[PDB]
Amino acid sequence: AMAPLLEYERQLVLELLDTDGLVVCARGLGADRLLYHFLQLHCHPACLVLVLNTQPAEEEYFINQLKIEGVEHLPRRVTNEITSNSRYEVYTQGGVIFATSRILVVDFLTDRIPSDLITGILVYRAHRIIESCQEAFILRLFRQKNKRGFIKAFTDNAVAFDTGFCHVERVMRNLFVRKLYLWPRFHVAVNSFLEQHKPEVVEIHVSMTPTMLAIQTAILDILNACLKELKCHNPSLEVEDLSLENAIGKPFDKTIRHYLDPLWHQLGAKTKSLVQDLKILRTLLQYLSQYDCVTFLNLLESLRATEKAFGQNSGWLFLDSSTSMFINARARVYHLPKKELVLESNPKWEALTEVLKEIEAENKESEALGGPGQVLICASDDRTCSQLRDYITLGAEAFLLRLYRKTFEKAAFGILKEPLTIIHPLLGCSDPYALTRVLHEVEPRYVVLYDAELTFVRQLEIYRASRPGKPLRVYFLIYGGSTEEQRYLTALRKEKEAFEKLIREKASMVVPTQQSIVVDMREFRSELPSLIHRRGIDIEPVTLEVGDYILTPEMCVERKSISDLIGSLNNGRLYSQCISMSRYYKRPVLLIEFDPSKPFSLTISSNDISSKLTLLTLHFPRLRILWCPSPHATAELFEELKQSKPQPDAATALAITADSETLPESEKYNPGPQDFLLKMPGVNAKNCRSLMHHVKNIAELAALSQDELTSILGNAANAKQLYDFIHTSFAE
Amino acid sequence: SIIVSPRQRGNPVLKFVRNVPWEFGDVIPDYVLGQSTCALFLSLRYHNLHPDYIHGRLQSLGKNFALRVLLVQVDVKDPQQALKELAKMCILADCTLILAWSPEEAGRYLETYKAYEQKPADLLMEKLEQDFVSRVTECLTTVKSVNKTDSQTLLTTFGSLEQLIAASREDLALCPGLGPQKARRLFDVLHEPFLKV
Amino acid sequence: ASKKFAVKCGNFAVLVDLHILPQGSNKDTSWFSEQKKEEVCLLLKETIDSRVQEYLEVRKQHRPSNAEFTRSNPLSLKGYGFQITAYFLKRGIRLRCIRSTQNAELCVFPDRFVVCVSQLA
Amino acid sequence: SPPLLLVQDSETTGRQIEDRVALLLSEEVELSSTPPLPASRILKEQSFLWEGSALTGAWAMEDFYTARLV
DNA sequence: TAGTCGGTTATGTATCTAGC
DNA sequence: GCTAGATACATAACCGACTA
Ligand SMILES: [Mn+2]
Ligand SMILES: [Mn+2]
Repeated sequence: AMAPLLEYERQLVLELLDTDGLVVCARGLGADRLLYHFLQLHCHPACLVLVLNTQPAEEEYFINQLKIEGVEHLPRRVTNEITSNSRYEVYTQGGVIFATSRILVVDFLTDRIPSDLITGILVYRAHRIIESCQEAFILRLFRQKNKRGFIKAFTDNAVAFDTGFCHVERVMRNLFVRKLYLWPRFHVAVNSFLEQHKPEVVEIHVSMTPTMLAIQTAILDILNACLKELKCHNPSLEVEDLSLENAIGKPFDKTIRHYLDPLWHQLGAKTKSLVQDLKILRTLLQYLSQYDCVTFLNLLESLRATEKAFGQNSGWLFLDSSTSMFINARARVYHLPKKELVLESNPKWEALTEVLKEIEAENKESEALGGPGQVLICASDDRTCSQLRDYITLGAEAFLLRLYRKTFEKAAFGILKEPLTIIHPLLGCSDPYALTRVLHEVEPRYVVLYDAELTFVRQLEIYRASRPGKPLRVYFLIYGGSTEEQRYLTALRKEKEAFEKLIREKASMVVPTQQSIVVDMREFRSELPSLIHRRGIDIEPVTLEVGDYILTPEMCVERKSISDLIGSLNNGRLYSQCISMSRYYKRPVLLIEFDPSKPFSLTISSNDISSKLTLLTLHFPRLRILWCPSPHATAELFEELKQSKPQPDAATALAITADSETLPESEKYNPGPQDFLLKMPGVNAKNCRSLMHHVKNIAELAALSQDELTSILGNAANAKQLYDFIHTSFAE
Repeated sequence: SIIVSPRQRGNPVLKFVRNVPWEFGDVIPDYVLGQSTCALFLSLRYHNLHPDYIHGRLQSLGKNFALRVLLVQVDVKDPQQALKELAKMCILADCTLILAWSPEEAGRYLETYKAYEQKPADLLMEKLEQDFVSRVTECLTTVKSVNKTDSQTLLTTFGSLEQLIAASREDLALCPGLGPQKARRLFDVLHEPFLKV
Repeated sequence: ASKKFAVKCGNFAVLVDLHILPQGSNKDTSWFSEQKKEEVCLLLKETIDSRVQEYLEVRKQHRPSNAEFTRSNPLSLKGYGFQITAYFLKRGIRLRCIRSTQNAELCVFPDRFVVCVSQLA
Repeated sequence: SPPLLLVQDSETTGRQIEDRVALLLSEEVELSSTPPLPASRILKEQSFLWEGSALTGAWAMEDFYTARLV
């Protein structure tokens, strides 16, 4: 029983199956539905396809949905559980494969995959496929080998192309597709089909109490002043993305760290605190809107105390507007005429109770549409869900009074057969398409959008239009004249402008020897192998025991990041690694790498990193160091460092282990016994030559008397410690 | 006791080396930090001005000294090409490369290189526990593929190190958790000459 | 009429995920009468209780729990003219349930109990 | 036995895909008229926020802003 | 709140014991 | 004489606990 297609989806599916391309839907308009249609289309053992950007929950949901549908040869997930020697078989079976990215890059580069039998690839969240990504690397490899299969890319989120960083044409080139399909919400087909199956919706605007209005205005004015100051100090930060109405949203945090992280090496003292104050003020706005009053009072008092101790909130917390905020909060909880209390509750709870009363009265007589129908209350986070449950069960007065007292100083089995109310924490950021899942597990007659976002509105629209004859009623609770409303409206406007720009861009777009590098297997969680391969150097992954990259037969590069370098020097690993590299390779190299999104700066006492570096390079005179600002420069240096030398090879670099022989001129001693000797107590850097030259092996060292040990060592304490260590016993 | 060559009089780091005595003297390397430790200097802007200076210095230096450091100062905003070319030249001419971003760092490098002439490497070794059982189980781990579990198994089975050196290959192999490979490695580690013949 | 219902087991409420298999090409679900519904859970009474047992003795012991009865090993059962096939998947979403007719909290089992039925000869 | 992936030709695979899609396009859904829901007292005692989510109305620029947030 | 240290996690690979 | 499963470890990147 294949999945029936909505009226507007058949045209889309036919277009995408005719030619490869990138599909951009309006937010929430069922991208998982299209992905699943293709998954069910390609479940045969005579063709294998791969799906790229999927979370485990989505994978499990798709697999189980196909299983319930009555399909054979379900898709498989490939992880560390199926080892390399056993992976090839599951590749040759066929069907849809949900492999991760590390596994896939390794298997593509090492040619452990029927890369001539792959028929195509399905990419989820194609707006994430930017250059310098693992999935871009996988696409590059597959297209270099196959050149015959298909590539179909899907995405919600037409906004993610609207930011000045990512470009739709650049991504469409990264995906090798060369064709753009746009299906917005105002498209004629989708709007025409959706306007016939509308759900009955009632939206309530609840007005906030005067003190809530006062606190919100005080917070907004403080935030406006702080933003003005932060902009004034630094004149580059004048682009419209950081306006006031764009700085009340959740996604604002990321954008600020886009502009200020590069310049955070030279940033001032003050402008390192105004950003914090922005963070706390946005947190305060969210706290005021979402949770109750005593929690707000507690948070404000915590801020006051912390400023009393460390002096953190100096830029505010003493102005007149902050004192207005404080007196308003304390007027919301306290009342001083030895104490007395008021404890008002925000109107959203009362509106929700009235809605629930109407629902219960309806269900009392609801018999015409079968039984009663169930209610689903979608909240914004787990804290709000728990608060709603506590409020509903206990009541307003007991809940508030117990919260105040806590925070401050004081039948065995059967069918339910009754309507249920289920509280669901939306968590819009994590996985937007979770409501749909709940909407299918428990089918509600009424949905109460307590905290609403655009994607959930579209999802409820689709869930209703997917069942032609069953109705539902959507309550839509929102605060009138608050930040909630403003965030919703800005989201609407941004989406519309992004789609218009995309359509205009497409409309204007229609008019137009061999060298290798043996790379360790642990290095593929990094951008460097991809950048090396882009130039035209092939990679041969292998699990080396000495070093990371083998540019030539005698050159072993060990890559170290700055934090890694400091940690390794402090621990003791780098010394052993250097001794091994110098023992087996003639021209070892240590490559110290910096991060581009960080200053190009490495920032007497033994604790000083320069001291350790100087000591290390003084002890290993043949060690060479390379400095590189970013992996993009490192790859070019790697190319320039092998201009005429011969290439390396695996199966001998992999054979450089402990049991192999060292360099012809590196050490006159056996590495094994020498390393074993230096660890037992009683032998130091200087004396070891004497015990090594006067004696043959460890066995002879065991048979010696303490007099000869005192003779050779020249120290009595060292000799006695040796004699105790060698000839002691466990039971003693 | 640093014999600074008098060619770099106009260098703002000579004012930054205070924790050590330095005197002028006509020697070929730029700063002679004791026996078998020389140095040169290069400010990246000056190198940009003349791309022939440092190549000539390195070519004419010779191959006398064991360690020949080359510490440079970064001042320009685009060092990637200069850093690449310097790294290539240093690799091809057998001298290490050290980066300092300011005169104080270069002076500190000078002081550290002079003061550490015979400093032992005890600073960089790993902190090793002095507990007797821990020391023994750490010394027996230095052979490949042998872990702490069989280390303690052999500890309980044998007790003393003496007969552990005395016991033969097969006698080692009989113990649980220790097959032919571990037995071969351990026997060869114990009964091999310190010197290579 | 066939719709997804909820069963109670002591302090827990399991939300069963009922599915209906069509009668050949021409689909219909009306035959799954309410009289054919309730006794169904009796057929699957014991199993659910068994599931509600181990979970508790895992939760008291402070470690995660694994299915031991899942899609790889379903439960084929025979009733009065209908097939039964029941899995036990994970949900990963923290639901909360309040009975409005008594406005009292009721814990939800954190596992989705999907059962599929079909008519027989 | 060798797996079917290497055995079956590609053109037969394309023919099977065409059969599958031609089957997919044909599962047309049944249509029934939605029974009415009882009227809500809350409505009787202008849902422009929801009905603006269609992004298809006039919705001049000033309609995307709220007065109290000035 | 931000720098630093330490634990956790995902993939691989020898190596031994039990069973063939 | 030849093969399957399980223990210990290696390693680099990432997240949380501390802490100033
Ligand atoms: Mn490594
Ligand atoms: Mn490394």
